[PDB]
Amino acid sequence: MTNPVRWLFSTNHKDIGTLYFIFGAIAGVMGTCFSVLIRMELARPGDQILGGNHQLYNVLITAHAFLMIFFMVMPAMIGGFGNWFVPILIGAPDMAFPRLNNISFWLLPPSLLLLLSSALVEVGSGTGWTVYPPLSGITSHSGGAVDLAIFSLHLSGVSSILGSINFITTIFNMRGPGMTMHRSPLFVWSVLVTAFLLLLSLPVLAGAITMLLTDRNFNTTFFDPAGGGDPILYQHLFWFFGHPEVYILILPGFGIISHIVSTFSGKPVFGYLGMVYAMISIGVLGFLVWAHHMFTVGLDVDTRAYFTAATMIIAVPTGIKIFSWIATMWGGSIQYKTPMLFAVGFIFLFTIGGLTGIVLANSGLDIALHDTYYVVAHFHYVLSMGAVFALFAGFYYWVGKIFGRTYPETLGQIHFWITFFGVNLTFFPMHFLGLSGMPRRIPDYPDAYAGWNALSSFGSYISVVGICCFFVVVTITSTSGNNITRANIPWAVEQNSTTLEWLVQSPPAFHTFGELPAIKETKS
Amino acid sequence: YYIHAKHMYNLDRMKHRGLKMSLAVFSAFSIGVAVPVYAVIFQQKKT
Amino acid sequence: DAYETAKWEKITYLGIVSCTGLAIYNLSKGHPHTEEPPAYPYLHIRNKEFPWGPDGLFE
Amino acid sequence: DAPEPWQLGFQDAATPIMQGIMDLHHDIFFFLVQIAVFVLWVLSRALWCFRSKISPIPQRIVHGTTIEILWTIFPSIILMFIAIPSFTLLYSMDDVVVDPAITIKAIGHQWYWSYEYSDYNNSDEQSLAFDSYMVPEDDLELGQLRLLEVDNRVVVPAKTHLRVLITSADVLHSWAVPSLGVKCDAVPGRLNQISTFIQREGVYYGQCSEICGTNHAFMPIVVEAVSTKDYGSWVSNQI
Amino acid sequence: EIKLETAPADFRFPTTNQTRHCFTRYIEYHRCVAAKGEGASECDKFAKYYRSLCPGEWIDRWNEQRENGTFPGP
Amino acid sequence: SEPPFRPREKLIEKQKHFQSVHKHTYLKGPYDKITSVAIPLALAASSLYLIGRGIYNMSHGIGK
Amino acid sequence: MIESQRHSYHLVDPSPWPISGSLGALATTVGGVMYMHSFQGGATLLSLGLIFILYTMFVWWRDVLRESTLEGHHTKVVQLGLRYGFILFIVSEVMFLFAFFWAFFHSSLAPTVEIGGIWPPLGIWVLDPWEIPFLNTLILLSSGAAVTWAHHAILAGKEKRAVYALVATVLLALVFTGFQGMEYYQAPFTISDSIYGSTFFLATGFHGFHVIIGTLFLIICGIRQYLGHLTKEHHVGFEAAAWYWHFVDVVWLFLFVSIYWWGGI
Amino acid sequence: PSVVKEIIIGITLGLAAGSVWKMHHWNEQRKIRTFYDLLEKGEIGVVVD
Amino acid sequence: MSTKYIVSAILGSFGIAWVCDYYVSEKKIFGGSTPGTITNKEWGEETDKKFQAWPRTAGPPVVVNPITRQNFVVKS
Ligand code: HEA
Ligand code: HEA
Ligand SMILES: [Cu+2]
Ligand SMILES: [Mg+2]
Repeated sequence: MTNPVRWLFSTNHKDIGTLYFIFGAIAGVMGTCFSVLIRMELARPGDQILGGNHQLYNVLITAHAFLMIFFMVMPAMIGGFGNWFVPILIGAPDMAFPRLNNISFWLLPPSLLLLLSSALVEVGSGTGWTVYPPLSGITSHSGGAVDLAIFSLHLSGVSSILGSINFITTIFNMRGPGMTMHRSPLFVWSVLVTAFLLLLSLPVLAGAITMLLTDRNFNTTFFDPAGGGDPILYQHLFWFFGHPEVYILILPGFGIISHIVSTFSGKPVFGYLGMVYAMISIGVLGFLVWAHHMFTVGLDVDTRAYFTAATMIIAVPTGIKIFSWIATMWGGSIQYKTPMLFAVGFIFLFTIGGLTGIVLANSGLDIALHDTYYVVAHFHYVLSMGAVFALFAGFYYWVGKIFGRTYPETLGQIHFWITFFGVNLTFFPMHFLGLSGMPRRIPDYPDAYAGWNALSSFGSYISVVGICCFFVVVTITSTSGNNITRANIPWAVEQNSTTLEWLVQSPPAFHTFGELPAIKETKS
Repeated sequence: YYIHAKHMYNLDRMKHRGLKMSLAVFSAFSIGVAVPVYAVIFQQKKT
Repeated sequence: DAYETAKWEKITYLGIVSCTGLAIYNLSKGHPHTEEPPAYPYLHIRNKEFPWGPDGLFE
Repeated sequence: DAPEPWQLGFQDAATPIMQGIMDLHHDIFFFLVQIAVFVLWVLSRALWCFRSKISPIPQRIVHGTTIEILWTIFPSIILMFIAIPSFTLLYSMDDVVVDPAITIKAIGHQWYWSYEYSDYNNSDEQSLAFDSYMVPEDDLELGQLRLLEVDNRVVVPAKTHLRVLITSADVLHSWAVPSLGVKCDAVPGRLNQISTFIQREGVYYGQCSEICGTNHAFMPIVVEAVSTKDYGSWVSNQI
Repeated sequence: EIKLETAPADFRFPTTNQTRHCFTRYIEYHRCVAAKGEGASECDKFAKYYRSLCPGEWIDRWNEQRENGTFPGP
Repeated sequence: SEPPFRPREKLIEKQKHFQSVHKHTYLKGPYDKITSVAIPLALAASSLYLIGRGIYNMSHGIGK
Repeated sequence: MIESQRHSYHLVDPSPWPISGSLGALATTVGGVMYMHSFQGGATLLSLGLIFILYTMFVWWRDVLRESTLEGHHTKVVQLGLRYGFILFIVSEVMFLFAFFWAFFHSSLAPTVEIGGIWPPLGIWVLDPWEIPFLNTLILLSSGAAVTWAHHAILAGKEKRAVYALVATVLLALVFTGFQGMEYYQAPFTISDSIYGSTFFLATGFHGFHVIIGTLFLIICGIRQYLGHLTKEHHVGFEAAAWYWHFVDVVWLFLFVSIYWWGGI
Repeated sequence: PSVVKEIIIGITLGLAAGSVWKMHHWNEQRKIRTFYDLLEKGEIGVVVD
Repeated sequence: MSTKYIVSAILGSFGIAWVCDYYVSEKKIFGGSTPGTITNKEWGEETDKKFQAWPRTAGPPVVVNPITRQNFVVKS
């Protein structure tokens, strides 16, 4: 009974972080199973394993997208790493508003159950990741699957709003003594900025899908063509959510990568104020462009010109950040452990994804490339590579800390290499097919495109091997009979650390602080 | 209880910890790769 | 200290007096409805019948 | 014009729009391959010359000046250079100085298209209207493609202007033929205008690019560009 | 022998809403039919224009609505 | 200056009572025994059963 | 004691109200779907989940009040943090109603060809924007003035007139919701009408729901002030109520202006 | 280690790669231009028979 | 140290992925089908000979991909 109290009831931001990590792992495995099913269906032209029922294929793509874009990265960046390492790192006791922390995390699993039951009811939700109105209308679906999915989005959105309020008030109020705002590390800063984006944008998505719900069931005419109310309204609202949504899946990745590079280069982050201001500007300019996702729908020329300019301007600060990271490796005394491997892979593959994004940002190029696998390659590199590789880097770097044990090194490097090779083979032919011109979200393709989709299908199985290796790593870590040392790892042994969280204990005791840190603050 | 413990987890103590963690991770993987397959199996079991 | 409380007390009392007068004005109006409009296509649509189908809520 | 096995890059062009698209993508790719190779080179040289066995001393520099402003400014002029052509393409593609010569409505029904070259009829009821169904698997001759061949294709005179009014009747759709470089959305309420002008004869294939219900990707589009005399003969024969 | 001509490029609508172009042409033709009626030349001009522009389903639905007396707009 | 309609020593007695027990926050008081072990518990049990039955019926398309 | 804890922040003790509230939310959502589509268990499940959420929210606020009033765990810093959190919540609600206003405006600046290219659609008898809606604005304005009067009652050390001001405000808010109900019943057009009726009713309904929740917040603060739980120096519940009510009044002002004045023009 | 030398050599390699790609693009553009030039004023037609 | 192990494991991973691919899409241990357009093995033949002269509804046969295939008629 004491263990169920300690888990289902306790506030204890560290324990909520552990629960978030477990949920993130489960959701990730579910999403990868959906991805493998998609790849199995698309391996060869014709009906491969679905044997018809392209409706089920559309359901599969929708469920995969939701599972990994809402239940894998967000519960791992914000809930996973945020909950744990915001108050420990900032130098504070247990987080502000602990009950909000607990309610957000325990809201998530019912949202998962809603999403699966939406994929399971009478026929399914074959409407894509971005639920568009007329297809999700009651004339064309009439199931209830879309209702269940919309409520899933409501629960996830409410949970993330609660978490965002938690993090904003904690950073603004719950800091230590003497610690000015410009001494909180970049992980804390990225979590602050991403929490502001999550607080401001997400309610618009809630309004848009509430409006879709009352269009379906309670028989309004917001997105019914007869009576005004064009679907362009829903496109505008959902994407005004959508782009702040995608500059949230990567900002905690940026923070973690900055920390990893800083701790591996023997030197702190070059151009600290540059990093901070660039990240704030990315947050701000994530809002001023939202229709660069709908160039081919019929906006006038001036809006297209403006959104082109806005996407270029949002491209600049990421360049400042990447060049700053390259600079803060010019010092020396690097050491190629697995977190450094994954940070380096993050930087390289995110560079590739960002350049493709620039290619896509123009108007005419988006006219030619809208809804083709060029876009799929763009956001699979960016999102998958960036977010997931930052996730793995953080996971190694701080499983040095959570459980108290340490992974075996050869298996860590083996997993990095397997996953890198597989997931970089399986997504570049997407670029080539998108240039050729195949439309996105199709179960069958003309015979011409069958050349590469056999090769890309060869890439998913390598990534499955990589994930299985990763779980072998996690189990051998949780049963490794050899605790944290100096020969194994040189991080936690530091008697002097740039970040506060390495000089505490193997796991934090229960309050993470017998007594709060101080700051000398000279010039008496 | 272990609020007043030197380590929040103190994972070493439990009974050999090996079978327990192995089953834990394997059941996590089973729940991760069972429901997604089961949804497709049920949909084909339907019309 | 208390002058502010007195002043907002006075203006809230003024507000409720004016509001009660205006309520007396608005009530006692018969409110006779005009004729129903011709059934334009965009009026009285039924995409999916209500659970309490035949007539909308509040009717 | 048609998709090719093991193909790299765009298909062939039959529209000044598509020429502009190819040129713009090539300029963008030139600038961005420069960017990517430079970044990869600097990252590699930073990782390799400081690899824990040459420089075991961190060297401790944290504040930088007159180089931060340099990588803030130089990407800006790079963006200016790669946004000079895009704006020119937009504002030279929008203008339609010439009058369109025909008008081809393309109503995007649920899982099949329809067309009406309505500008030939003396009455109000429209003549020359048909449906564009995908040919099933067993209804093919030995040559045609799979799920991309259509009954009663779109016919269009070549080397003369067009104006296609995309719209839908059931749900969202998109008229998308890549060889012409034409992609636009048919939203059930609006009537989007596309002005195109083919330059050579032959057939061009394309598909739907938007999630319609279940037979998505089985809702293809075929446009023939034929000589004006033959187009006249065909229309007079179809009336 | 065929005509090979259609509606011109109107200065008022440089955007991509020939939905407005459709409605405008329809209203002008019916303003003809109401006021002039015997301006057969100019009003056949307007008729040819909206026939070229408006899709058949829209034209038929609007004609039936106009007969029924439930045609929104002028 | 007027205390609001209570002696304010009843509140002090209640403060003494609450600070003079050795339990968690949500179990203090005799009211909370009944409340926070019977009402939410049975209520959540019934909610869980109805949720399960509803998901089952919706998935199987029975009991319209 | 603080001298052993060494920091003035708040450390709460475990409570199952997070998980219980989440279960209530799942009950409410599945009941909502099962009532939206005709099913046997729909209405009862939806009602049960809704009362579950109400109950968990009640015990949660009861627990917070119990801690902070009798245990005395609130120090100055957590007192400030509560204000921070509630301002953030108000910002979120502002963005939500902004999304709704955007829906209205995008549907009403350039009306489509299919409602005549005009606004309001022909055959929708717009309310005179001056008979009932003006009275509702006056009622909410007087309610805001009364809330300010209550705040200056609490601050000035006069802790008796605070209940008088709060009860006056609750009466005005009830009058407002009654007149909104009368407007709904006497509406010359329903929700299933054109985009005009649809957006009007959705926006106005959510505004009225926010009025209900703000009113009940004010009722809670009134009961607390009658019981003596609030003091001149240490009161956050009342400050939250005042800010929320000012939010509701401002949203109503924007709503009245845009919809009732412009839409009828 | 010389920072300016490394940045100079990086810019030079970037320009070399861009020049190679631009030569490719120029050859492709010339092919398209000569094809259409002939298609108007040359033996080349497009219909087989 | 471990480059032997890492490279060996990468090659083993490629082997396992190949085996799974061969069982799941070449022999279909999970039920499925193959198009009639690929098993005939003479369809591509006619597809290429038809890129030489693609049939048309109104007019003589006409070519496709004229540039990227360098196939086109002469003076006539
Ligand atoms: C989180 C984002 C994310 C991720 C990671 C992935 C991962 C993958 N995706 Fe997904 N995908 C999307 C988001 C994502 N996808 C979105 C948004 C769409 C759009 C849907 C639509 O357009 O409607 C899409 C669509 C999409 C399609 C097109 C569907 C269609 O066109 O019909 C395809 C095609 O194969 C595809 C393939 C893959 C593959 C092979 C992977 C592989 O990379 C599998 C992932 C591999 C991993 C390495 C990640 C798993 C990691 C773990 C499980 C460990 C977790 C660790 C802890 C948390 C501790 N994706
Ligand atoms: C995951 C987060 C993420 C990130 C970081 C980005 C990055 C960018 N994206 Fe991405 N995008 C998505 C998420 C993301 N995107 C998603 C999910 C989709 C699919 C949506 C859908 O299904 O419809 C999509 C698709 C998408 C589209 C097409 C949508 C459609 O037409 O189909 C566009 C075009 O406007 C676009 C724009 C951009 C731009 C301009 C950037 C830029 O910010 C990229 C910036 C990065 C750099 C450019 C690299 C670093 C810069 C340098 C090293 C300096 C040198 C560079 C210059 C010279 C400036 N994105
Ligand atoms: Cu975007
Ligand atoms: Mg599109």
